[PDB]
Amino acid sequence: APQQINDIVHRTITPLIEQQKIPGMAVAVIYQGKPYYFTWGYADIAKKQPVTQQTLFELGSVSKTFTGVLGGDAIARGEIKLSDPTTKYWPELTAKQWNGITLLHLATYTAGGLPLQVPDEVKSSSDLLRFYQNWQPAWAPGTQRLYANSSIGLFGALAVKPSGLSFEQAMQTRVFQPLKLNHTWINVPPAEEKNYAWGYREGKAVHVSPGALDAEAYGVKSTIEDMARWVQSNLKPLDINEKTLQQGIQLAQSRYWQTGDMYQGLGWEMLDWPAARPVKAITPPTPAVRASWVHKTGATGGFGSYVAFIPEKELGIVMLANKNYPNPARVDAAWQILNALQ
Repeated sequence: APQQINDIVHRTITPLIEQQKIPGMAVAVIYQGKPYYFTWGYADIAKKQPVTQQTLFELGSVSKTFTGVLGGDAIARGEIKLSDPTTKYWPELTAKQWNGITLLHLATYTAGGLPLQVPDEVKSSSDLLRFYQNWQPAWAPGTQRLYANSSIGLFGALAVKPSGLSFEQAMQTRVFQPLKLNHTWINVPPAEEKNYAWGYREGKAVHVSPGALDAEAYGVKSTIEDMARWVQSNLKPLDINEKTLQQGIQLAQSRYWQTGDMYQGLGWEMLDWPAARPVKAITPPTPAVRASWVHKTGATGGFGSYVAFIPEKELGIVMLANKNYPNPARVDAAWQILNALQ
């Protein structure tokens, strides 16, 4: 790799790994459309397995960018519309609070305060229906943003109903395969277990536990190579052959709401380049802006991830670690690296 990239990355990440006591890490920098990989440490401390370009990390909430793009693809296929009421896809949602709550609200966390997590008690299909029927919003839809897994998670489950495919099957078929993300999974197959890093929480090895709507909100596991590919796809959707996927990617980066300096897309969040929050509606949504800092932070009990890219510079970065460490430290490192190469 160019010495400039090699230098800025190592000088930035080595100290980071030291200060945060991160067991293992993988980083990919996309510079002018080409990826450069870097790895440090262990994927498995006890078995002394090193982190490699083939190691699988839990992406946590970064998984929402996939859900957002799959949703955008379904819109491009004409299978759903973001302006559609939630009940059009789940007739059983008869409780009055759902009137006026659309797929856009679910996808962008503006439904009126859906909770961050789906309760652990919710297992079956009926348990989930009950959870949403009994939920009482604190606000009218489209007025406040409250980041939530139960919100985008529902959007994901409903967005694939018309296709008749399960969520995982729709993701594999419409997103993973076409983009050649052959090492990205919702459920890690026994064949890939040798590459599945352990997460570490308080020194204990851990893997994300199963939960309702986990696939849609925080369940994708991927390698640094596939994530770099995911970033290249999102940097240049126009280079994607599948028409609906190309549009779906563009749709996920459109600006639907503004809260301060941040704009909410579908999964992705953006800021111009270079916690209940009231939001201003962008009417109509602004189509993906090239001069943006597009990003998403993610975590699980044992992992921490970050993705950020700047379309107009053909520049991007992906950071995957098997320790959930402070978001500001992630963003700080990412900014040092991209600013330097910017």
